Amino acid sequence: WEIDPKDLTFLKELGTGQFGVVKYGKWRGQYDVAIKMIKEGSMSEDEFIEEAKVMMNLSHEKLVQLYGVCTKQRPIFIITEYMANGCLLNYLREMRHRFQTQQLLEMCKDVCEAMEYLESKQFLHRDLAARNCLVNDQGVVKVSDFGLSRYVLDDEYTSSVGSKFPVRWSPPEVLMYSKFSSKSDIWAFGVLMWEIYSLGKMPYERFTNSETAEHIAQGLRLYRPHLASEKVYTIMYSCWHEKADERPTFKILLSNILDVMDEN
Ligand SMILES: Cc1c(NC(=O)c2ccc(C(C)(C)C)cc2)cccc1-c1cn(C)c(=O)c(Nc2ccc(C(=O)N3CCOCC3)cc2)n1
Repeated sequence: WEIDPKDLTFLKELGTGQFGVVKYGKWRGQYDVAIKMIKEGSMSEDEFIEEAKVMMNLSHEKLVQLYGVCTKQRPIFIITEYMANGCLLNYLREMRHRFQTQQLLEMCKDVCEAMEYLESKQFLHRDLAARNCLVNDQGVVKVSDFGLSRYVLDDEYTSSVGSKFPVRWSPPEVLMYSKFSSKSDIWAFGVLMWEIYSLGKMPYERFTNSETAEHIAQGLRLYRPHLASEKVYTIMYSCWHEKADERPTFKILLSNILDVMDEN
């Protein structure tokens, strides 16, 4: 969907991301949207435009929808669903003292539903983390910016030794071989559950990226957050098998989470 930029009203600055400026606005004076203004040089644009239909056709209640693009001008725009509560990582830290454990599990379920959908579509997120989940006005968590890491033009982000590469969310085979698969998203999802249950702490805080890489390659795993039951920790820990083929699918994780909910 090529959106007519005349149909967009910019209303508020939402900050800056790895493509530059993002704004809150309305489409046809009614629907809230977020608008990424793709900073020139920041994205592999012809690759993106060439491949974006698959990403727009991803449709699920727990994905932050890509509604369309504006490509007949520069900078190009990516128009998405608007999420009033911003990123999950901040939401966790801001409301840290208010969450009940049932709500944390619900958040895990939301993310797991989105990822099971993506898995079913053989579509990789590649940068799953609380910072890449957003929260709407009703506390529903949704997965954002799935697939976009592929188009990033920034050596600090694209190199596994870059300062921006999501090392703390990456399995050994990504760190060593750049081998992304369903099972590297699984690993990241485990780390995301850990961010949720730790109420937004940084994974491997006080370790550098390279120290993190070194020690996880040797078997170091994130400790159980105080708020995680042993059953919940078992679920997140299952995502961290050194060998990719020993990790669960998102279908299995979803069943695991639903079982805990029913037990609860
Ligand atoms: C996704 C995003 C980025 N980041 C990126 O664009 C980005 C680009 C590429 C990547 C890859 C690395 C994966 C390629 C990652 C991220 C940067 C800035 C804003 C948003 C964003 C988006 N949406 C769709 C919202 O609904 C929303 N909503 C907000 C709502 C509220 C607030 C806010 O200021 N709040 C929250 C409520 O309490 C008051 C303070 C902030 C944002 N904020």
